[PDB]
Amino acid sequence: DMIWNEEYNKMRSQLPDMSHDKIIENIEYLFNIKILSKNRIKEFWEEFCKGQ
Amino acid sequence: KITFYNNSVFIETHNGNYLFSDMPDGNVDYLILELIDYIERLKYTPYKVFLKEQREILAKRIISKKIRVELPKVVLNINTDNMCNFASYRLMPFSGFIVEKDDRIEINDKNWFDMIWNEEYNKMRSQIVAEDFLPDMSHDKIIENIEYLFNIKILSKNRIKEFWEEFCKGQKAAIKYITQVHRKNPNTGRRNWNPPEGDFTDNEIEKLYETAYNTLLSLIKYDKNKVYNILINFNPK
Amino acid sequence: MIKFIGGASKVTGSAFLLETAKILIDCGIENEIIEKKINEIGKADICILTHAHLDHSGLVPLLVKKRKVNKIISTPATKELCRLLFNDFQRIQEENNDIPLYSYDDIESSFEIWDEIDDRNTIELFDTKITFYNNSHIIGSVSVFIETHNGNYLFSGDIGSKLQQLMDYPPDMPDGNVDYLILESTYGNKSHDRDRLLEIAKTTCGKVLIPSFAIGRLQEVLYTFSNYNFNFPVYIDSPMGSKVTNLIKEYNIYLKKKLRDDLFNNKYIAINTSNQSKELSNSKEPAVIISARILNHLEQIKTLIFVGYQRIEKLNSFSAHADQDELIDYIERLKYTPYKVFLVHGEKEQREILAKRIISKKIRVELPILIEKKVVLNINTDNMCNFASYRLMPFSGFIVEKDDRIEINDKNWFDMIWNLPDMSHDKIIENIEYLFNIKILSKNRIKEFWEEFCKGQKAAIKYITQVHRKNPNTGRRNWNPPEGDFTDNEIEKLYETAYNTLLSLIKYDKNKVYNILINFNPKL
Amino acid sequence: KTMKKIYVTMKTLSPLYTGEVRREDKEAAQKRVNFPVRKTATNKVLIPFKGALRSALEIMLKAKGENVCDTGESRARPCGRCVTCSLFGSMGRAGRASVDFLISNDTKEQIVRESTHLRIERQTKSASDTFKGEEVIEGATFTATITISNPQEKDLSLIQSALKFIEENGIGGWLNKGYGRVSFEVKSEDVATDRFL
Amino acid sequence: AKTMKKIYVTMKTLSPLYTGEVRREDKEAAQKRVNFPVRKTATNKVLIPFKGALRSALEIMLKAKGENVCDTGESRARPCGRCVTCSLFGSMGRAGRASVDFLISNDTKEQIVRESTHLRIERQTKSASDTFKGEEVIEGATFTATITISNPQEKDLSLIQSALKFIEENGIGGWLNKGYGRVSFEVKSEDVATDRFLK
Amino acid sequence: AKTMKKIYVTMKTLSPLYTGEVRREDKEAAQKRVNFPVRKTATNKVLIPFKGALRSALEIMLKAKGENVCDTGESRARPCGRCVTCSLFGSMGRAGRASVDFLISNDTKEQIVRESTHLRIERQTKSASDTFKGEEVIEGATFTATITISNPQEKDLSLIQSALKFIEENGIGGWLNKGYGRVSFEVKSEDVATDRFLK
Amino acid sequence: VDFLISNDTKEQIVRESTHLRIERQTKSASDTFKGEEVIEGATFTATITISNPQEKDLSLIQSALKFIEENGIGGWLNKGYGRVSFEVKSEDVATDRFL
RNA sequence: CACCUAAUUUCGAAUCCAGCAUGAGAAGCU
Ligand SMILES: [Zn+2]
Ligand SMILES: [Zn+2]
Ligand SMILES: [Zn+2]
Ligand SMILES: [Zn+2]
Ligand SMILES: [Zn+2]
Repeated sequence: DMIWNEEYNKMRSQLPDMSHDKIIENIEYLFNIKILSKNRIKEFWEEFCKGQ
Repeated sequence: KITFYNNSVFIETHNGNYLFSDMPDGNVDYLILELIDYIERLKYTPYKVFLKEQREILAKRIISKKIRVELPKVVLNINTDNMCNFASYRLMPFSGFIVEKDDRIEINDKNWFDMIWNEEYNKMRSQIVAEDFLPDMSHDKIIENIEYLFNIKILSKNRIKEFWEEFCKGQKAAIKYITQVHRKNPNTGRRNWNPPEGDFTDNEIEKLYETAYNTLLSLIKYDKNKVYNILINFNPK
Repeated sequence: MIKFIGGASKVTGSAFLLETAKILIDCGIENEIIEKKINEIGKADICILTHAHLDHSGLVPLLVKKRKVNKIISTPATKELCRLLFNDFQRIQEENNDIPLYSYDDIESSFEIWDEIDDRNTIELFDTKITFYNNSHIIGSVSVFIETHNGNYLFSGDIGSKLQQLMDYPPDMPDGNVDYLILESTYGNKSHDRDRLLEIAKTTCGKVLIPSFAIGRLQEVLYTFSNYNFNFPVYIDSPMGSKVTNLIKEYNIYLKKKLRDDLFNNKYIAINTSNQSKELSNSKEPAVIISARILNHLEQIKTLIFVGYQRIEKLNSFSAHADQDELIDYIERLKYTPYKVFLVHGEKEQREILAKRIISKKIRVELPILIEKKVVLNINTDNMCNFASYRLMPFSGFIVEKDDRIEINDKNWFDMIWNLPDMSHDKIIENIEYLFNIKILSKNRIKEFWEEFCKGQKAAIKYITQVHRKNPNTGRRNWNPPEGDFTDNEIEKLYETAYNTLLSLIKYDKNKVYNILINFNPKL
Repeated sequence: KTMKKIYVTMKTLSPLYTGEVRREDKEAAQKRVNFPVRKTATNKVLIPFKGALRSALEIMLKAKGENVCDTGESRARPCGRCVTCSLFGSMGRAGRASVDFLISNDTKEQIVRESTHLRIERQTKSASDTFKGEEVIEGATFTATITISNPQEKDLSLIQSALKFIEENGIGGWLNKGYGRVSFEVKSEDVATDRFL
Repeated sequence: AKTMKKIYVTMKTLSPLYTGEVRREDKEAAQKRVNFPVRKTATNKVLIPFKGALRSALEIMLKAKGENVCDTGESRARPCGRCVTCSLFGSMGRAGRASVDFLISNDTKEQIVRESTHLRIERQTKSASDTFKGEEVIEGATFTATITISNPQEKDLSLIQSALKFIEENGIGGWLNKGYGRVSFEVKSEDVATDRFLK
Repeated sequence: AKTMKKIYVTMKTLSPLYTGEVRREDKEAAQKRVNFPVRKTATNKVLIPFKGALRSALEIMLKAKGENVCDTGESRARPCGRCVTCSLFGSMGRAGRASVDFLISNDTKEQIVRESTHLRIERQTKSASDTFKGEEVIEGATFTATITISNPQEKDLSLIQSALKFIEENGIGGWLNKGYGRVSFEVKSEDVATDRFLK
Repeated sequence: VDFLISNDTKEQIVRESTHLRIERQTKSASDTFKGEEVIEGATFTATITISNPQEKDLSLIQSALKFIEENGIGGWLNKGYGRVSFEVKSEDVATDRFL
């Protein structure tokens, strides 16, 4: 990513921090009440693979 | 058809009319080289001439004469358009990837490599799992339960095969496999079991799934020799 | 690769297929011969229309009836001029009581697949690069530059003349390499009085009736009576003329630079219903009548200045057909001389004399080789690696696009090569944000403006000018009104702010506009 | 088994308007009309019919005191246990009552017209806005067939009650302006499922 | 809600009546004979736009009282959703609780519609400069409509009757300045439960 | 054996046809514009599954008739191999004699494929609570499929035609409850030889 | 008989899709599984080399090819898969072209 | 008999599932 951004722009010249246990517990809670679903966890994973 | 003239080869093919340099009378589609007069005396003005640096200056004259001039695995572009015009050259500021196949070489962007990196990541993650490499019933009861679920095709030879593979990977991998297989789906209401054959209702089917779960749970606590002698009788391979 | 179905023999016919992806050009009328021509065309992917004269535009809805065209493409001005022409052509076929070729449902279904695009804007569709340029026949006239993989075709469709007042006298040009050219010979033998119209109109005013074609000629005569001073009024009958005149006014940005308030002045007074045409027939006050419903005006009159093709007069100086010379000037205005010049569209004698004069120009002429656009790598590919059963190499260079060769060149090649209102980006962003909060620029406005900007720059200019145009009859912009305690002066100032901001945005490229408008319209 | 066929014949009492839904049929028609009526490609008028029946039955069964799910709220989930869940579908099952589209018996050149509506200022009584809309004429006949797969003794009664609520409220769009008041005629029959053999 | 309000309104015309035909094909057919065709159904019955007249009437009187009501008569004016006319006849998000029906004529157009003519007369020499043929409705023509209020409040029928009385004074339809549209209303109101067609 | 039955069906669409896109990458390319893409080929023509519709129609009717037919619709259900639809459409030990082709449109995409807008409305408010965009096939679009019955019997064409009329009655694919997919069929069948290609 | 080698690779012609198994009474998707398939219009190349040829070998091979057009190649042939169109280029060679 | 108008705004998402079952053999030359 760093090398690609660096040379791709050099050729163009003409967060919150909550605990891991609370993360797992809150995703479990929102998964049980269906705010977070398997489509959302997959789509968010796809956008996470595309970067931060 | 190859004629001659004053040194001129005039090879006619089915594709194009080459002239390697008196002048001919037909179409000279490609000409290979005061000469301007030799160009101007020649009927059906050539498509593209094939012309030490004085050449380039001559080519500029050939450029001014309104005549194209060239100065001496299939490759495909999967690129964008963007474009630019710098120093009389239509350009594109792009960095990418040269992919070499048996017949084609293609030029792909970083998005395709991110596609390939996501696939390779998802491939690597599903190789190493956990610690690769309980209830209890008697041995004979395990025999008659596996015979009964074999006859009604709940425990099939493929299920016994994946059970033996997950048992060779260790205790916890097999525990994960049976808890995945017996997992009742909360939004669907089915588990990953072969349904039994026979005129059954939901209660005895759920009970038979429960004894399948308990039989394959209690077989895990036994050693590998007893499990092998228990499952060869049903799955000989 | 190219088939001359319609335009090969006659003058009124045109059907040019280019089977690269099949691309059709200019399918038009001139019943079973038409059906045989359509069956010979077959299933075409893109149907391209140069200009809106049925001659080159008539047989497009019939193709939609037989389900042979996937996408229709053509300039906006000739898209609505084609509508207009289809609807009359239809009522001409219903009044004459002869079986039609297509219905009004075919007209409506022909316009769902029609994607207009303006000049000098290139699509990369079906592995062709299609570009449009102007050739001055009418307002929506385009010559099609098709950049294929096996050649570069230029279909010039009815090039205009130097005796034109609404269109640019030099027709536009492809700026690259042209391989095959498709020309016309409608006036390929006849060579060469705009002040004579003024002189006879002066010495005549009994009112003078002067007929013409409803498309093209009537607006040129309207201009020639408009630019100079004429005290006696000029009048429009034949309600195709008034409707094409209004289309000329709305599509003003598709004309000369000198013509970009009104265009034809307020000198003309059109006649709407037939009863005013009857009263004008019975009238004796001197005037100029430019019709195209001529008999009501004519039976009283019977100068009758007769402009067209056919004190009865004939002025052969208002013809948009291209003379021999300017065809030769069009050919000599190409960067490279074309390999083959196909001379469709004319009678036999004009085709023979233009064939003789381009043979005398030492260019090959057909009277209805291999070009390989190759991609050169020019990169050391010996340093290659295997990751996912792919022999990839991380690459850093430049896609150089010269003619016949899209060579990929490295960074050392670049080392050897090295030896309209305008507001800023923060002002544009804060203006679009403020007019988005007060709901002047909405999401539908931004989406329609992005469609009109993908059409082209002048299409977006026309769209924003119509949205900002105050009506002298109602005082309504067609903008969206603000929200709050805003007085009328401030509302007019924010309307002008929206007009200037969107024009500035039209000045920008096609990418930074996209990078601006997803912050307000995620879809477009 | 048996299947229930309810052939409904709809006569249009006031003007009717269901807007077009296809993007390529609206954006090609905005140069001619502002509200095109919903159409087929065979030039016949389409009206969505299952949603009107479902909305009707959920309103009356909710106000009667029976438990019904509300699929009107955004991203709602059907309960799977109520009467409208059994009739018109739920999440995990499907609708027993498959409800066809309301196909017009005539083309558009017979029963579709192009009207001009206004918007008038209150202080000065002047036509402030003008728009054009395609409406379906009065007395246009539409036909549809409701096919119920596993019929009960109370599906036809609920369908007829939903139809009467539709004649009282209206079908399609612009309902508060008076558009879409209709009249329904029902022909009910009980076919066998093996009747095509 | 469990209840809805039905207002059966009945219009009897004391003045002549005119509302122009909206449909372009029917206007083009009628323009050979009549320059000002009345609005007609396909069943030869007279259509009158009711909603928009009640909304405008309540807008003028609730603005003149001083309540915080919006004006939907201006160009592309959006109803705010926070007044009683927004709750009654609709807003952008929330629809109208009062579904207001068209005024259906009880009689055919062959019995209640007459073609008439009017003149534009020059004022100095007192002759008919222009003669043009319009089309109007006779006196005493009966127009029945049904207003259905879905979530009825206490002051709904009072606002509807106030707008109806304003429509009686100020006219309904077109040509209200020269004397067309002065009418009289009869109101029959009832409360019915929504589940009146169940079982 | 010596002969095989050829059943060419030509099906025209009467109410709009949806059949959902199956390909995950084609879906993920199309969900940026259309929430419900239609099933499509790589040559831009519409694919419809046909074998399952005919099979399900025959199991439903032959179960309602009382004939011995297994169901292959329940979860992981296996065919017995002794039914009448088990012979036509296959079982675990034997393949189906009737190879049923996909329903492929005679026209292409961007000519019969039209992208449209669908709604979900609040019942108490009457507002568009949700909105999605789905890709349909227009009415009058013509699809062509072939059924090759390898070992023909006397009742195969009657069973295939009966299943076709059930597909006319129920719909072929997609949102069949809402009224989508109502089609009609034209059947042309012939008993061709198996050795016709052996010239 | 050679194998049918494709011209393109798996990212161009192979696409993973969703197949179903629907209950006949409740009309709900009881099962679901993902399967790869090769797209339509994807081209494949093969070479059939007949040593000691006869006069009727090519007619037999071409008749078998038109039968494969009629039935299908590969799997899932009853559901509509595998219908193909074949182009044939034949030629006589001698075995000593390499010599 | 005329004449003005024929526009504009919001939404365009969400969810379930992705499993089983069968067969792993035999011949000739050698
Ligand atoms: Zn022209
Ligand atoms: Zn022409
Ligand atoms: Zn429910
Ligand atoms: Zn309000
Ligand atoms: Zn069976």
